[PDB]
Amino acid sequence: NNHSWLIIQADIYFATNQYSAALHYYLQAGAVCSDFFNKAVPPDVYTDQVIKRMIKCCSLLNCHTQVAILCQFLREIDYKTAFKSLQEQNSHDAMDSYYDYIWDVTILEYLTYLHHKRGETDKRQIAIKAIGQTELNASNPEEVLQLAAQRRKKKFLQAMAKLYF
Amino acid sequence: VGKKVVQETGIKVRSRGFQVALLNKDLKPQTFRNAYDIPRRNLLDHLTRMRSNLLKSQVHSVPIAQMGNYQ
Amino acid sequence: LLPLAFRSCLARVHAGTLQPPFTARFLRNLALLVGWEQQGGEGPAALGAHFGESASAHLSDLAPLLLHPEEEVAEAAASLLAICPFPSEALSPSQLLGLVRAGVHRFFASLRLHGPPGVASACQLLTRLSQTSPAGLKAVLQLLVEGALHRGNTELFGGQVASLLDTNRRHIWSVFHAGVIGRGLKPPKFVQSRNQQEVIYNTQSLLSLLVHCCSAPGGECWGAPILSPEAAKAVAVTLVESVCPDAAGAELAWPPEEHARATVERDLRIGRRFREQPLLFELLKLVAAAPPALCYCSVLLRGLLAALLGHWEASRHPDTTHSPWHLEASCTLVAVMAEGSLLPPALGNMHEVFSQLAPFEVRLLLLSVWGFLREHGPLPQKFIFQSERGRFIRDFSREGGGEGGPHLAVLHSVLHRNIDRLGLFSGRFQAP
Amino acid sequence: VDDWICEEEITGTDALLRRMLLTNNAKNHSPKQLQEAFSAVPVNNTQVMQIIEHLTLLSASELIPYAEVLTSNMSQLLNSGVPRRILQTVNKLWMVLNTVMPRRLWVMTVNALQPSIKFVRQQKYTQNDLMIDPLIVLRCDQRVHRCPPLMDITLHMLNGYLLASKAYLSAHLKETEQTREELKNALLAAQDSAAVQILLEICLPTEEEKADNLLCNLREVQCLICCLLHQMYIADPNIAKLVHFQGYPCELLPLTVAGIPSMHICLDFIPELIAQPELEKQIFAIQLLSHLCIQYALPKSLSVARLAVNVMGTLLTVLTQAKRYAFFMPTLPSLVSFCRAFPPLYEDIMSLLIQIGQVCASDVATQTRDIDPIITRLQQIKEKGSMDPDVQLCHCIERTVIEIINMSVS
Amino acid sequence: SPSYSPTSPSYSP
Amino acid sequence: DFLLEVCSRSVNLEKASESLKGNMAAFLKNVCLGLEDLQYVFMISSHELFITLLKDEERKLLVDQMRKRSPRVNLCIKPVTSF
Amino acid sequence: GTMSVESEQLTGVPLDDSAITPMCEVTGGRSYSVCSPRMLNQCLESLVQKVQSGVVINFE
Amino acid sequence: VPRIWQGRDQRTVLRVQGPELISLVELILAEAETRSQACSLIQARLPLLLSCCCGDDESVRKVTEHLSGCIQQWGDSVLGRRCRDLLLQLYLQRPELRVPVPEVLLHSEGAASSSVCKLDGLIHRFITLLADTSDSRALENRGADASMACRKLAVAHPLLLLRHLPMIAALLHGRTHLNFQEFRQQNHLSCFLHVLGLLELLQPHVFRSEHQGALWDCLLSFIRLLLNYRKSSRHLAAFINKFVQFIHKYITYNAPAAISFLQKHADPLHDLSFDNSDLVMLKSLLAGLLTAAEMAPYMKRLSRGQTVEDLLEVLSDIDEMSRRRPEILSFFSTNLQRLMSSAEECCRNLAFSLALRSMQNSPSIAAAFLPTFMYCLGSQDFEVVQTALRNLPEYALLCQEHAAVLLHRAFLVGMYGQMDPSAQISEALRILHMEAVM
Repeated sequence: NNHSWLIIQADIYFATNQYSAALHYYLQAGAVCSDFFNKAVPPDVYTDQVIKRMIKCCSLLNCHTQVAILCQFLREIDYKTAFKSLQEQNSHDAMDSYYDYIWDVTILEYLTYLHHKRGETDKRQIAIKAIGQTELNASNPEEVLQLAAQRRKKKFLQAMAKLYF
Repeated sequence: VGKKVVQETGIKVRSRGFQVALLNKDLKPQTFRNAYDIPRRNLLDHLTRMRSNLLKSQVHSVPIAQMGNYQ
Repeated sequence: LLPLAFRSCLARVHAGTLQPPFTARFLRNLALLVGWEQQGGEGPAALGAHFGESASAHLSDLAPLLLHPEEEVAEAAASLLAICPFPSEALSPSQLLGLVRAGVHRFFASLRLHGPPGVASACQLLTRLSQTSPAGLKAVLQLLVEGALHRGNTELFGGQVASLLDTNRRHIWSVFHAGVIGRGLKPPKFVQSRNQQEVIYNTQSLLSLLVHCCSAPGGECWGAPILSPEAAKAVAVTLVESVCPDAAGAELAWPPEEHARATVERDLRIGRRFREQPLLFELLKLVAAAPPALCYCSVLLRGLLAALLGHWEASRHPDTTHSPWHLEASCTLVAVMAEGSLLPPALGNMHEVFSQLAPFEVRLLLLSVWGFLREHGPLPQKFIFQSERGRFIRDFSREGGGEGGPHLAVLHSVLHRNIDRLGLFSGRFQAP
Repeated sequence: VDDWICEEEITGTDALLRRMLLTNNAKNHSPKQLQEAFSAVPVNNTQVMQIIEHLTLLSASELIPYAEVLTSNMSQLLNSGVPRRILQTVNKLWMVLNTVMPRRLWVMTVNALQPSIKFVRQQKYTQNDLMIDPLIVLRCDQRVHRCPPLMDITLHMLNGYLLASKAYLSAHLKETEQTREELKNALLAAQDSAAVQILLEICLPTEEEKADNLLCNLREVQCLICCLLHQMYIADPNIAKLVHFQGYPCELLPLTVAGIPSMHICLDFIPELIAQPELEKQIFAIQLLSHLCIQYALPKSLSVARLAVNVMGTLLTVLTQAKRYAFFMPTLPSLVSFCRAFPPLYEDIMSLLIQIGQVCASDVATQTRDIDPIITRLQQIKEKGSMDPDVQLCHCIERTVIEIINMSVS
Repeated sequence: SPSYSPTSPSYSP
Repeated sequence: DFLLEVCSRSVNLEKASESLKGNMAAFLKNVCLGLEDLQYVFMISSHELFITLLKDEERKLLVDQMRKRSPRVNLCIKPVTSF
Repeated sequence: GTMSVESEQLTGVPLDDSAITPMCEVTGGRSYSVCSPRMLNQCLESLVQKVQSGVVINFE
Repeated sequence: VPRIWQGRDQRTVLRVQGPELISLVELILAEAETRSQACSLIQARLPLLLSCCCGDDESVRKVTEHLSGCIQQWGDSVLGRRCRDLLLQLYLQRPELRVPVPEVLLHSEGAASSSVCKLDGLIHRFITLLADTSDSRALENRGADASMACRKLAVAHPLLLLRHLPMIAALLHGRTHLNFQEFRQQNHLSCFLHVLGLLELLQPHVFRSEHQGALWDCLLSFIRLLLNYRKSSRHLAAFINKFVQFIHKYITYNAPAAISFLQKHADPLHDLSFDNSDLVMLKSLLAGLLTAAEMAPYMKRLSRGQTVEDLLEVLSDIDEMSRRRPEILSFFSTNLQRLMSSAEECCRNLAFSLALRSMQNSPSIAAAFLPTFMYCLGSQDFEVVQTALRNLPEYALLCQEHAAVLLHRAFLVGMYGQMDPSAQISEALRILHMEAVM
């Protein structure tokens, strides 16, 4: 339960290109810090470097919507890699089941554009239904927006813990 | 501006060319002229209907704008 | 020898070798050895086998066996893990989460199979895993109540829920009907048949497990241990998340009564969840047992209250007896707020009279509940930690108007209107 | 051609037996004598058997006075305990009468096989009623669906009236006209395909039959229907294409692929059936292709199997959650059939299978589950029901993986 | 053609 | 023992309906299940109310199940010798 | 998404701070940070009052 | 009945329970006993038995054990002999039943006469495939998989191979005369080594009459090759050592056949003895008619080895001796069953390599590595899983009877984990499909 050493093990696996194992230990460190993601993970543990490493681990495993979810963990939301990852079609993750963990309206706008351009209308309807949510309104009061982001963050990281532990 | 061009209805199946069609509404089904448009569950009753219709003996789907036009 | 023997035997279990009767026997004998070692005496002292210290190494290999399709293997693994000590330092987060997930699955499966008699081993395992850490405690509570409220396992707790040949035969030279709406006739709907007493005691086993997990480890020869407000807070927040994923209105402050007309869909969703799953009230009372934790479940209270207010306003009946579930829900909701001390004792006593009133006065009394909660606010900072016992206290008198002046006034007006039948109940609402 | 080719001489054995067995005043077996033998309330199957067994020696012309007595009484033959000998002999006599008085015989045999709901049960169908609507032939009694001689009679009449309707509508169209051609062709095609669909639904085992397959009246009826459908598909392969585009229950697919040698033409429109936007047409195309590949292992069969695996791996990323479950529960048992037929598909099949497995495991992790298959990662074989769809689809993926591995190792 | 099996002996005119 | 006193005073034994007796027996069984120390389930099991409410075989099953919940075993520790 | 009105809407229409505002300003027009349906009606009414024929001049 | 089969094309299945099937085989035996007072009738009624079994493994196994009981109860009666006859025919038709072969079937003589088998086409494909030892190194490793697969099939199901002994005789007749330099560059001596290992496994079931004739032809080919390289016989010392090991076993079990073969062709043998004075063993043979003690310090170091350096050095030492002496690895099997689960990368890889070499030399002991192999698959250490998946097709091909559960576990760890075993699992599936069905 030493998150510093868990991050060290995750990075050791990350350098050797064991991306599944690296993700395992990053999520283990996060679950040490926040009590199984019940609280916010401290920024001095899930730093932008750690989150970027997690992004690379998810991308190299073809879990592209998971890359899109992790892209809004960063202090400055990285839309370039998020949009690049969502363009991929060889996904090995649940895809449309993860659209409930996206709280950024820009990511969902791009998802709706992508599913409309590529012709999948039902997934496009799922993304539109996700945008058309009261708690998702970008013009909401701030404390509502962090609460939506925090609950989606908790659910997403717990789902990843279930998948990767 | 009139937009005489139209969009396609394909998926471009990959090899992980050929495409599967998408659903298109108001494509004017030709059920009385084409037996391939007949659903299996609605086959016998449609068969009876168009059998009667061919003999000596869809409609009512007007757009709502031109539906209450009494002038 | 013991690490090597356990490793080889578990490797053979995880392979097709060592057929499940022998697997169950192995786990039974291993449990006997571990318990015999714990059963401290001259025997374990002299032997020095360290059965517990060795089997603790293979916890991660034992959790999958606790989900085995073979029942004897599952029970044997459950009993062994119930007694087997955790590793010397602590448990890894993946290891702990795997143990907790396996443990809760075993709990629900064995509750389904053998009822409360066949549940103790999984309960002991989960209790020990909760005592490990606050992370383990929160994981246990979260997964336990989430599996309790799932589409599966909710029946344990009282939860709710060829062509062309025949068509040709029925044909007459015209179709007559111009189409068929939908897929024809609707189905005969669902059917339910479950014993009420079995539901009561499944709920009892689950709630006893949760109380064991929430309380501190067990002076005066009467009395009870203090339920942890952190554990009940965990139960409350996961109850909130399960019933209504929040952030439309989720601040602990209660909004004005007219705001309830803007969230009416969410309140109806909460009301249906409470109606379908009767144990949501049980877990609500469990949350209320620790005083400050019920504040964090205020969204559910507000939503259910709005749903009940909407029903009573829209009730054309002259008595509350024609709305049995809504009457019981209103009574239970006000009782839960009173028990959690979100209301003073005077305001919290008026669930006695709800069966006697008509819909409009009970609607007025629930609006008085809403008004009092707006005026005072169910916040956790007000619950001061009185260390004479080790538990939180709310004393409304310091907050000013702690009796609830106008709300007591409307309650007494309702009493005076129906004094012909509320005469005997007039003693339950004295301000001093 | 079947009503004509039966006139052809095999040897002339029947000429010899007519010469020898008919002299000893056996013509006393009058039609009314047969009717009395039939109408007797103890039945006396020996008597009717004797009478009709004498009747087989009569030429087709002199059998005509016996036509009414053995058609009108044939509903009695549907009753249980009637020996197969009488049914076969009545079939032979009907086939003989079919060579001389076919139109009258068909009209008066349709009326003889009504379910007898009413007192007369509408004994008033005529040539015209059956020519405008040949499906009346399949509106006959429930019991002939497991009476193979009477089923053969019904199939002959159905085929005849299908052709008769084809001619009759052309004649009436010419009379009225003094467009409509498209309407006529669509009516004929829909009528023929509806006949095929009803015949396929007869082949299905009813729930009473649910209570050894090869040796049953159901199997004989299936063989008769398969022979008839083979003739129809040879006559007009567009009917076969139309029937498969409509689809039929997937339970019939081994039967109709094994029993109908003209189904290899389906391989020439499986790509067109795959391209259809309907999910059920795609699923049926996958299932039909799997059965065809296990039947005909041709290079073009493999090409279409490659296309099917590609399209199934393509729409894995197109479908939503519910549609993924709906599509991959019936189409995943088709993969063991593809792997049986085509070992070169192993890499593609298992890559697709691992992709679907990873997608479904990810979907399982999203929500709380009653079973949680992830922590069942190390369970053993489960050689061989209210669970949620994602766990069901996970278990289905595992199940087809064990079926593939079992097949490859056996 | 529907009347001939794919593996039948081909006819060469 | 106070709970058993309230239980015995409130059952109205042999006069109440079989439904009340069944619910009463179920509650006693389940409060026995919830206990940890074995002397407590023994003292509840020894009660006249308990042994009257249920049959014989089921109470025997209950007590043996509670006993085997926390079994006690002893094992030979002296090394094997045939001398 | 959630009903969050106050007396702040009683004041005049505000400007926006998004990327459309500077290009709106350099064209002689302006943006309208609308946050309520009543201020939407106010913004639309002001917009009708600003539909006028003429030319814009960059006065210096 | 034609009515059941009306309409079928007739170009490429009755359900009966246990006791009915037992009565059926008893009735077939009654038929055989009535006719004997030939195997033609008993073969004629065999498809009826198969049409009633419908390929069900349970029915096949039940008939097999009932026939074993009938053989034992009837002793060596005529009906008991017919029980053995239809039992061997059933084993031929359905060898998927992996029951070990009783000695009563080994004493049966009728297997090598005219008969029908289900797997003969596959093993024929195997040996002709292994024979084409062309220059492509990918094809060379494919041939190596073919050779060891045939090794495992020989140890598991010998009798099916024994009906393919003239096969190997003909395969070796072709290449004997070709010269030494072309012998080594086209890589045909490896095929001789492979078939030598095969035949070394195939004993002592390789020593009956028709087997004796095929062996005599094969040994004539062998000695023709030996005399063909009398001027260059000194590089094949280990091959000639395997040859004389075969010779010692041959004289051990079937002495008179070896004596007859040697005496019939005494002139080439004496010519080889005289021409090459370096052949001590040949002269000694014609005239006449290691252990734990050395490995003990090494397994001591391996057992009491904690540092990666000690394990690395002792494993490299075991590796070099096994390269000299592959038979020594059976002693270390238990130790490096545990070392191939180790967390260290290079040490685990070396343990895996040595374990695979061990069970490839001895295809019987591979089943003992099964629990530790799928423990490695199920291990929480991802490197252990990765290296187990790397070694998956080789071990699965060495296991076969457990390759089903092995590949199922590989798929489960692939899909619930994030690794992609599709390449390895598909290669294993391809190879064992070529093993089993086609």
